[PDB]
Amino acid sequence: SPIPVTVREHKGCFYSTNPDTTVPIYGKTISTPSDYMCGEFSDLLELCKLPTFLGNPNTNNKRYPYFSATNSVPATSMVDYQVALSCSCMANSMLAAVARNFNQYRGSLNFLFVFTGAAMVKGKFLIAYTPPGAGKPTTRDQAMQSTYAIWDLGLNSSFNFTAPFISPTHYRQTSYTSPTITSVDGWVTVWQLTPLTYPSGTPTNSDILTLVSAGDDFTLRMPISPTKWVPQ
Amino acid sequence: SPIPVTVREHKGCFYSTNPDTTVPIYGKTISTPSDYMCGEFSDLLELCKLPTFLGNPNTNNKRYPYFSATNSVPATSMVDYQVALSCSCMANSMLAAVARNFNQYRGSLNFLFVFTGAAMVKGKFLIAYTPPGAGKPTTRDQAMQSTYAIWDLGLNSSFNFTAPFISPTHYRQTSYTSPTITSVDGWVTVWQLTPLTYPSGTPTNSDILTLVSAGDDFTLRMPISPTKWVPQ
Amino acid sequence: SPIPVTVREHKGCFYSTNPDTTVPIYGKTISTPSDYMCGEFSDLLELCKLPTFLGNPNTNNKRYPYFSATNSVPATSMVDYQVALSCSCMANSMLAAVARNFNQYRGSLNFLFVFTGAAMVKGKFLIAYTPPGAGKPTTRDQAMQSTYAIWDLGLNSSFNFTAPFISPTHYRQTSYTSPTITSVDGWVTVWQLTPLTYPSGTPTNSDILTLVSAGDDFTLRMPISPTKWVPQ
Amino acid sequence: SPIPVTVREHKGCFYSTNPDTTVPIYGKTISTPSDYMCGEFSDLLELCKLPTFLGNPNTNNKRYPYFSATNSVPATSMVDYQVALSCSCMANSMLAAVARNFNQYRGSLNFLFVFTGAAMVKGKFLIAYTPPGAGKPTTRDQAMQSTYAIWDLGLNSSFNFTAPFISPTHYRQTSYTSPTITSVDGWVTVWQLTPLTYPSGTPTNSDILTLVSAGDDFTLRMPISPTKWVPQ
Amino acid sequence: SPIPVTVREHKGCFYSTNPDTTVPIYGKTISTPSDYMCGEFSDLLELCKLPTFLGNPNTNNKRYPYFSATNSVPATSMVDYQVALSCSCMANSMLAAVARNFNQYRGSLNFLFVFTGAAMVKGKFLIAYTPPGAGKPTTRDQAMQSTYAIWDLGLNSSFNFTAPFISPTHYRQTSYTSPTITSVDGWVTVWQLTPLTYPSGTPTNSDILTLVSAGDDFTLRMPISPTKWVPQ
Amino acid sequence: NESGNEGVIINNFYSNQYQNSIDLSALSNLL
Amino acid sequence: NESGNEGVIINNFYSNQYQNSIDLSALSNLL
Amino acid sequence: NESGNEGVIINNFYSNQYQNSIDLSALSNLL
Amino acid sequence: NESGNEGVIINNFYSNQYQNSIDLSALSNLL
Amino acid sequence: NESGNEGVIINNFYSNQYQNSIDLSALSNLL
Repeated sequence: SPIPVTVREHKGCFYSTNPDTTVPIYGKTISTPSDYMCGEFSDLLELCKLPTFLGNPNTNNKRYPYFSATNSVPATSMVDYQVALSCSCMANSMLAAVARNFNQYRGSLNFLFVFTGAAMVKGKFLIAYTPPGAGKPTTRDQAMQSTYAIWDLGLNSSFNFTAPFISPTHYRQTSYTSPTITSVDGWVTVWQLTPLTYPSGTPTNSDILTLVSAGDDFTLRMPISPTKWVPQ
Repeated sequence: SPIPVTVREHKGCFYSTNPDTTVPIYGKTISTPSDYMCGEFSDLLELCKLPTFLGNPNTNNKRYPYFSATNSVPATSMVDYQVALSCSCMANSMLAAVARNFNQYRGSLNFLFVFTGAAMVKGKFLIAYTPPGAGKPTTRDQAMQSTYAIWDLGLNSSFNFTAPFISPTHYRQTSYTSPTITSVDGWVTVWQLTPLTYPSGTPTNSDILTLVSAGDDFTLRMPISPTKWVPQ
Repeated sequence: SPIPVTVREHKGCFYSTNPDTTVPIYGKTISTPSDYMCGEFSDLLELCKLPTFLGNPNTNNKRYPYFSATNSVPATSMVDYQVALSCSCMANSMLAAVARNFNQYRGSLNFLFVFTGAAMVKGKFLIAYTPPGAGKPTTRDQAMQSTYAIWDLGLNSSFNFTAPFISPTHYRQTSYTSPTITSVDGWVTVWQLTPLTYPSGTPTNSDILTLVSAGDDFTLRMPISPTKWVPQ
Repeated sequence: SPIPVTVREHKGCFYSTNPDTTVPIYGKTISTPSDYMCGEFSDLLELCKLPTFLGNPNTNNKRYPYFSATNSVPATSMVDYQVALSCSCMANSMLAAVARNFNQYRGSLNFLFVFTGAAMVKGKFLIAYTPPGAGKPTTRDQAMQSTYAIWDLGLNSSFNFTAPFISPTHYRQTSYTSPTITSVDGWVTVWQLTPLTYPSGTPTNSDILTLVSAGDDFTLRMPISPTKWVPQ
Repeated sequence: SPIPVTVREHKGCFYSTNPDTTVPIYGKTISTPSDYMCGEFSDLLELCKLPTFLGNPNTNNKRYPYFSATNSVPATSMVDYQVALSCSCMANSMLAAVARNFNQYRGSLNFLFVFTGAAMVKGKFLIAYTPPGAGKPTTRDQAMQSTYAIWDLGLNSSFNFTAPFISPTHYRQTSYTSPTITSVDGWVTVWQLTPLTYPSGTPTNSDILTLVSAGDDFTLRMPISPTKWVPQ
Repeated sequence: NESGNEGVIINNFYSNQYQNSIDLSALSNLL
Repeated sequence: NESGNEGVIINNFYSNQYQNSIDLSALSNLL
Repeated sequence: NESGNEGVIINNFYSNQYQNSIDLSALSNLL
Repeated sequence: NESGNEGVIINNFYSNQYQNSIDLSALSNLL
Repeated sequence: NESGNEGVIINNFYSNQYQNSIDLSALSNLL
């Protein structure tokens, strides 16, 4: 005997992200095993925590990977890239590349800097994250009053930095720059606190290699799908 | 194997107030917490029990908030506002403003009167609720035979009154005045039982401030949605 | 995952007398109590067991309520109304009025006769139910061989009669007289077995008041809805 | 919350022989009892096991009921009707009439022969079922090699015969004679093995009465509905 | 009361290979037994493990069944048929005929060779499976370095060979030769390792009979339905 | 065995009383 | 016996409160 | 393992007898 | 008493996590 | 926690074997 049913309003709708199965066609069909293939990653996060390389520009617009420095005085230095997980820098990077196919982010970020100069060399860099409120620093002095770390160039090749999450909101938008709205936040700067020194027989000039990552605190949530491109 | 179903008559209807869910689209999505935000009110009633201010008129139609009095004899006094939870008075008031997005009301109402006159002053007011049956009183004498309270103006600034629910029906209509039909009921009046006295150096004239509320007995039920306005 | 369903043939039918609910719209809505209103009757039968009044005719077609009698000899008497729960008599009566919004009836009927004559009077009536087989009696003599009761007019004002159910069928049709078909059955007659006597100073003539009812045996089943009227 | 359902392909089909209920309209309606009516047969089989009468022809095509015999020599005798539960004979008979509103049959058949001749008479008949393989016998001699029984006409009026089921197939077709196909099978014959004798004062000639039935072995299955007729 | 249902997108689709029943029409119908019919095979595999006969060609394109040999030197011998379970050879064969109404195959194959020559004869054959990598051998010498077996023609008439499954993939495609793609694999060759010898009075020439089969390792999965033919 | 042509595992929703036919065997005023 | 014309074995999905009519009998501010 | 292409968790509504084919093995007058 | 206008006896098919909003409180490379 | 976007309380009607992909690990003639 038939069960009366009240057909609901929708009735012939197809939902794209609809959490529930549909009907088979080819069953009791066994799949070709795996077994022998190591290297299965279940979560994406566990990805965007592998530095990939932030490309630093020069006139030809030929960005290239190094922050590059010498003998003396900056400037307002060495660099400056903001922390707007959509920047020019971080995009192309995994974290930033992954962070994008997601609507929101939270947690602490990490910037790692590896020196590439001669071993007979020696330098000393100041590094800082300066939160939005006032403006982009325009002098180390102005910078230092922010979360930073004086990097001493020695044996130990690379430094690990990590710019927190100084955020009102428990979360932030992964970046879609219909303008710059209030939410987004960050600038990280870096300048030498003593010049980069070197004896006779060694180079003036030296390049130091850039690599973003998402810490032990990084969280991306709300899948989405960006912005149709077709590169170059 | 398919379960036979009898499709019911409605079959492609959408009910506005239909008590039952529908289909998702974006799941396993965690919401930004709260945690730190005190001041969550669950019930509305717990609202419409906070006086807000019944505006009393004068020629310019510039109603203003005070019942205002002196030196002597009314009149048929001081005021008179009925108890028709749709009045001119009570509307704009919370209770009256809330009472409206609801079809019915029951329980006892409360009118609170705070005196604003000089401390070197002194007055004495009679107050009353007069149920429908006969007409609107036209003299204190005629009023007194109703539920009332002689207010002695002293130290103690405000008085608390409360006009019951003298109703046949267990409930009453929150007010929609396709005429005045039988259900609605009330007039509250107030006049001085002794004039408002004052020595030398103080004002003749004094204003006393109006504020409606819904007691420990007030009940609104049947949501609805009134009467499209667009103020002024 | 969707449950396959076989849609049945009907599929967009609305059944009038369909035993099953439908969808709400305004819920968690509490009803105005009762509490204080005695006089709730749950069953209809408990209705059609209250005499109401069988109207007896005279030339003007001004039926009126009384069987009316005197000083001597009928006739073929006094009256005669059949028992065809659709008659001219019983219709207008509760039982007969209720019996109609129902397709079938069973059980024993009861006819109650209350005398209205002078207390200084005296009469004696024969009463009978005569089943279909032969014809309508045409003389008391012919009547008596049926279920009857000699009524002695005394102190005790009213008599209670009750014409059984002498029926083949366990049930009978409540009456719809696309002709008189075989099922329906009954005639009840009444005549005086001694005249209605009275001394000097009292009336010749006297009226006795008519009132049908459905016994402790009466059963109506099969709701229906008759015959569109619009009285007079 | 709505349960998703996959509507199956059929979706507005009505099946005639569909094993499942449908929707009511008039409920809680009690049926007029029975109680007092003996003679309720639940199964049909229990029907087609009551001889009814196989009509035997003569020139006028006025079949009539008797196998009829005398004084001496057949012929190729007396009769012959095949066992093709659709014959000319068996149709009109209950069993044969019932056997038809069914697609298949199995089990043993029974032919009963009651003698109607004078009590001062005496006869002796040979009876046989001859299966398909060779042809219809053309002489008792040729017949006898089949399942048979020599009937001795005495006191004991009737004989009971029963032609088995000598069938390859566990079942046979109840008969629809788009030709005679292989399945159907049977001929039953009967001839006198000694003439039918009688003294002086009694009749030459005598008629013996025919009546088919379905044994303690008969089974009809596959309801159907034959062949639109409109008799004579 | 009706259960609300969300009708899913498909809603009037018919799936061919849909794993689920549909509605009956003729029920409680009992099937004609079996009981007495031995020889029921439940699985197909248990079929394609019975040699049937690989047809070997000669000019008329009159393939015929024998590998046929003598007195001396091949050639590049005797034969050569690849192992591409779609070949020219294996098709027509059960295994190959069954293997086809299936998308994939795995396991070891078996080639059985029965000698038909005179008993006074004597021969000795080398046999081999040569995997894809290099090319089809062009000399026994070149062949031998593959899985093989020297067959000594004696008493014991037939030899059993079996070409493994030397496959990257856990499975292979049953063959549909939109070209020869990488997956498919095999050639089996056979040549005499000593000539086929014979005394006086016996034949030069002798034919040896071909019969493919699927081992104790053969597996076909993914039903499908090939390639519309209509023979000759 | 079962009714006649009527064989679903879920038998009757309504109520027998409601699908076929029951089947059977032969306030105050005050004073 | 049961409501009136209303006889399915599955009775009410919604919630009585929701299909017919309940039926009945006669934060801080701080200082 | 199961029938052939036939795999729903709810198996058969009707009644086997009703969906496929049973399957098998080889009143009074009075006097 | 219950959510708001939401009253069926069968509550939620999907999974809370799926119909409304969770709600909350504040591999190797190798060497 | 659960599969991915797949969250109904009633999980699978058919039979796993039937909705996704098994998944795996590496008569007589007579004489």
